[PDB]
Amino acid sequence: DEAEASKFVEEYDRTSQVVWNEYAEANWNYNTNITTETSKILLQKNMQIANHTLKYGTQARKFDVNQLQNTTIKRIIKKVQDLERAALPAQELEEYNKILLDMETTYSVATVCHPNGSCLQLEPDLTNVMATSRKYEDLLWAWEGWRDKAGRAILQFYPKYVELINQAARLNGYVDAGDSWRSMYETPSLEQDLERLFQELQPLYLNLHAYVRRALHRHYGAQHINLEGPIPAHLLGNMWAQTWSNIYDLVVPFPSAPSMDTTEAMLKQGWTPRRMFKEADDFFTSLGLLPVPPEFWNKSMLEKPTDGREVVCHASAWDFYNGKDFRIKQCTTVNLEDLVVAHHEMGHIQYFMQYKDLPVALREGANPGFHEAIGDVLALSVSTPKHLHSLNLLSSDEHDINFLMKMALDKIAFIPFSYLVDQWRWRVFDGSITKENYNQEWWSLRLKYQGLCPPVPRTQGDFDPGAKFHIPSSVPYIRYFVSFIIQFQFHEALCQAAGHTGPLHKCDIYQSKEAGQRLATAMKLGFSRPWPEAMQLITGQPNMSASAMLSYFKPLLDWLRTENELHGEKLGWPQYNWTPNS
Amino acid sequence: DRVYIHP
Ligand SMILES: *[C@@H]1O[C@H](CO)[C@@H](O[C@@H]2O[C@H](CO)[C@@H](O[C@@H]3O[C@H](CO)[C@@H](O)[C@H](O)[C@@H]3O)[C@H](O)[C@H]2NC(C)=O)[C@H](O)[C@H]1NC(C)=O
Ligand SMILES: *[C@@H]1O[C@H](CO)[C@@H](O)[C@H](O)[C@H]1NC(C)=O
Ligand SMILES: [Cl-]
Ligand SMILES: [Cl-]
Ligand SMILES: [Zn+2]
Repeated sequence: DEAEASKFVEEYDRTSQVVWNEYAEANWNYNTNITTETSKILLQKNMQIANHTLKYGTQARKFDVNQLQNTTIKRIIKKVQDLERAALPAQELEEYNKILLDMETTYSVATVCHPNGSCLQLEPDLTNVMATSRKYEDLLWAWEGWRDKAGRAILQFYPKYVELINQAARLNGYVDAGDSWRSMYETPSLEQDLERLFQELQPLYLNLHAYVRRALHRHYGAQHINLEGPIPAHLLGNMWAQTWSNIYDLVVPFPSAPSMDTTEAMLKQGWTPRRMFKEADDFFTSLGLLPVPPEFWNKSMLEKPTDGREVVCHASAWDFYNGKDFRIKQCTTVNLEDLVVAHHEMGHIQYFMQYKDLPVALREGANPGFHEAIGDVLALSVSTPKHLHSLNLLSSDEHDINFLMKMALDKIAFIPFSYLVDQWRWRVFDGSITKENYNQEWWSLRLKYQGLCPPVPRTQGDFDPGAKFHIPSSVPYIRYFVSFIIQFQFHEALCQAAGHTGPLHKCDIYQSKEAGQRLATAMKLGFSRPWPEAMQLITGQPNMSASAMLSYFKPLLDWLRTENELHGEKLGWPQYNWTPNS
Repeated sequence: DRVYIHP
């Protein structure tokens, strides 16, 4: 009956709270200090948490979820029926846990070295090279080097990882791991929805792509850029060419409308990692939202350690399942990019604090895309020239188009990349792409979606997906695609909630209590209701929609079409088989 | 648990 159901849920929540808190401590200890000792402890704590998952998960499966009255209790028990990795037999589980840790450690300690010289780490060294160098061969060195050292080293683990994660998925009632991952959205038409959203943003991407390709042609020379072909993947200012904002100087629509160098400003004016997170905190509280607790500042790792110890540098936010302990771990560099990243991570923390009073089983975003979007929404307002000037980091129509271009280089360029990652992965999980086709199929999608080509031919042993954090880390990626669509939807709604009129891209929601209240009511729901409810509460409607993003960039689309047509650009890459002759 | 970035 209903009495036995709510009793079970209560017991589950009490015990999960304690054991997940213990696991988090062990996880944090490894992530902020990679050693044999901390690795061993984490693997042991994995086994502990799995015994808890198996125990309650087995009990959960005795309940007929669809015979239960209460929909909150229904959602919890259904979720507990999914054991995840704990469904695996003991020895397979320990193998799986070891594989995950080996992949993570391998990625986190990988270096690219000059012969008899310095060894560069991904953050900050190779990131800086990719962002600042305008020398074809130096960029190639970093790009190829990272894939030679990180990508190739991951390959030996990946097939077995795939086999084990699929096995876990099947034992939990899914057909493969991709099926399992997509189900987090509880949206049967997810694939169709995502495809249509991608389609709607093609005109804008193809126009941005063609404009950038022309600018690259001017800088790197006619012998190295085919104006009707894909762009070499090492030229976009980012290791994965996932965001292109670092090549702004090469593409600026109006050089006669120059903007302040934001990095120098931050460095000259004495910005620090701590002050960067404080400014994000200040934006959140200005909306009437919650401040981070005192403990956050005591326990967080907001910069790379100097005692030579190995860490997982990739920015992350941590819920210790206590309602009190929340942390950010980020190897922060003093620049505008990482200020944006800081807001993103603080969005996660805000979400943690908003739903901390829910049962632990419901302490998640409405869907994974929602969790990613929160910080980005506020960052959109932070990014406005108006607001950046108020922070003394920047000093009309030309500047407007300049700004839109700058925003498109991050936001628009990321749409096809964030779509591609899990398109590749779902097909690996479903067996459509085998281990013999891993890399070739990755570059087929890189071409199809992004219009990029590798600068150098790929060889046997290459596993370029391995060189992207989320692949060895086993973190789903489609959430970021969803995030980039919906954050503009959130922006549009919060802007009219704040009374702002005029072009969407000029909106700054700073200090708006009405905008804060709308985000708050949705965030408080956690995972307790289907996501269209949270979507409805923020936006006044229940769908994912590209309309807001299109509206934001409307003036840029018009300007790009004009510019591309007058320069005679072919939109797309008709000569799709072109690769560098170099 | 732990939530990242593009990311
Ligand atoms: C199904 O079960 C859930 C969980 O046991 C019930 O949800 C609970 O509903 C009460 C109101 O009836 C919520 O109280 C609310 O929060 C605060 C503190 O309790 C209170 O001051 C407010 O006035 C407000 O009413 C409670 O938070 C909520 N619990 C959870 C976990 O969401 C629900 O009522 C049951 N549904 C049915 C149809 O019986
Ligand atoms: C790092 O790991 C060592 C064990 O090698 C441990 O004793 C120490 O507490 C950890 N933390 C730091 C900051 O070194
Ligand atoms: Cl790549
Ligand atoms: Cl996801
Ligand atoms: Zn994130």
